Amino acid sequence: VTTKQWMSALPDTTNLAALSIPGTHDTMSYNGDITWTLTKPLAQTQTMSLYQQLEAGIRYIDIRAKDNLNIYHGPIFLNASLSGVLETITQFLKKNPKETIIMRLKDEQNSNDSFDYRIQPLINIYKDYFYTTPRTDTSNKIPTLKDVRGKILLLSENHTKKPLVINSRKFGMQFGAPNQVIQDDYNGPSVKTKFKEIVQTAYQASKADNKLFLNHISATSLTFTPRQYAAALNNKVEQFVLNLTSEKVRGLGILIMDFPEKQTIKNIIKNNKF
Repeated sequence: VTTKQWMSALPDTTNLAALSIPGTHDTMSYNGDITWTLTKPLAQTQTMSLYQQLEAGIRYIDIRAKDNLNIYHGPIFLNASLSGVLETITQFLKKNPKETIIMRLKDEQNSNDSFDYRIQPLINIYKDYFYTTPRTDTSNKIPTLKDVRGKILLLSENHTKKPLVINSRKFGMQFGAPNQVIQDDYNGPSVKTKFKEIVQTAYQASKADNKLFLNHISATSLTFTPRQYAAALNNKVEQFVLNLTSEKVRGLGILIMDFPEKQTIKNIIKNNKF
């Protein structure tokens, strides 16, 4: 099947936690302002544009923004706006209505509750593309593909530390909620150690089916750039996934990468049973 519509070929009854999903770390860092070009080797995490990543099979995106509604990487403007991102995601879901996108939306300047209010008018404009549940519901249960067809599963991360609530609807869930298991050891780990943590988290994900596993392949170091880590790790992780597929082991969770290759993305998708 085509990477452009791989999820459409899956059963409506399949739970989101029972899948192996390819994702990108700092999705929008493939372009930026003059500061981005000057610090490029340290700041860059992708080569494909948002739209190219979606067509390549990426179903998990990591979007960082500030209350001015622009996309950032710390003090670095990424030449993109949240409205631009939402229109792109929405156009993709309109063209391929059976796919679902998991989106981490982070407040790049955690210190205010103004971000929460600012993004509301924008999200509300595209509410028909967001998986939503009643405000009076704390079940935080992971949905099946039936409930998220052609929709965005939002994972909010901000100062409030609570899910985005607009009116009487709760848009998605909170990033870091009890139903999620996160491996994000980015602070200069050795390749050997980082690989162990990736493998261990993938192993645990395969055994669980009621939790979302966000497994970060990405990392940074003063002496090692995101590009260098990815060149060492993506292939190792790709071979590991290929082996587990032979062993009939599925549902490895969300594998979040920097500079993923078309090949690697396809092999992670192939881990799911069609």
